[PDB]
Amino acid sequence: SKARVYTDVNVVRPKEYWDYESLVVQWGHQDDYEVVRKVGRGKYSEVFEGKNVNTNERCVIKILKPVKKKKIKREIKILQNLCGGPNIVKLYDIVRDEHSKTPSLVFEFVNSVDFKVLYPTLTDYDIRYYIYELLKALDFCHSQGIMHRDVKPHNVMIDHQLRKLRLIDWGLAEFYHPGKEYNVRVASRYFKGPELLVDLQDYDYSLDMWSLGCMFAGMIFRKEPFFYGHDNHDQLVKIAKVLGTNELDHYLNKYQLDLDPQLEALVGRHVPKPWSKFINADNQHLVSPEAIDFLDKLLQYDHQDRLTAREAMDHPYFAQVKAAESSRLRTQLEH
Ligand code: NA
Ligand code: NA
Repeated sequence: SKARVYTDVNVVRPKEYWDYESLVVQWGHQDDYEVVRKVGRGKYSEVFEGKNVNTNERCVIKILKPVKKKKIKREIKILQNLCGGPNIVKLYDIVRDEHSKTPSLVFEFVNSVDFKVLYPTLTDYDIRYYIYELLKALDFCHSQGIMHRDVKPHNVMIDHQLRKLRLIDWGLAEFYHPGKEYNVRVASRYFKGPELLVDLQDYDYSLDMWSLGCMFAGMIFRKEPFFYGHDNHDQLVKIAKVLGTNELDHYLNKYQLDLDPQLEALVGRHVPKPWSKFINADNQHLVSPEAIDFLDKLLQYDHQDRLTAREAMDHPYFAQVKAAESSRLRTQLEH
């Protein structure tokens, strides 16, 4: 399998762009920063609000847990390559402790909450707006040869007053090289695409579009997580109970994959459950025929069949939000 969009970005670009294992990290000065307040704990890092001790400027300090140097260099290189792109978090500095050599990443202060915190106070219009903003981040990173590989509500930070979205936590992101077999142990279970669950290792940017579809289904149907499996096998079972097993058979045959016998027995046989069966009185204000059609075009087993980020932005569901962006950009271009 190879990506059908942005296929050769890292073939055309030289090794200095994507060869993160060779990066010579330009460390800043740890003494410039001080932790102020803990913000969150995660599997690979702890996040704090911090300050520059020289200027009192606020920042976010992400203290990385012990991991291989290659993974740290990867995140740094990706953040450096994407810095300044639309709706991508901005890396400001990289420092490490004098004695332990533990690295920290220093980011702009984001002044935001994650997408889930916002769910209860968002309307249909706000969902269309913020999903479009997330699509802009994904189209940009994909266009720069990078897959995020961990799209989920906690990695989408929103400053709701400024109507500003940022895609954060690039620690699982990778460069896309056509032909490369990647580790399938990425993303978070409920957002893993079927490629990760059937051991299709030569996946691409389209993984992020599955993850986005899972987020979108959870939002519009008020069912979080939408696919709630109890392990990686059961995650495929939950998907198959909705998409059905006929299309799973087609996918496996197309990519010359054989389900593990245990997984085959767990998945069994299932007819599809139409999207309309998830509508109820409590979520109907967020659902429309356009929303269902958009979702259906994201949640396809075959990664090549899914909408790309740019194709998603052109879907009728976003027609008004796209038009508003186009008009704004026009006036700024005339200015
Ligand atoms: Na994760
Ligand atoms: Na297909």
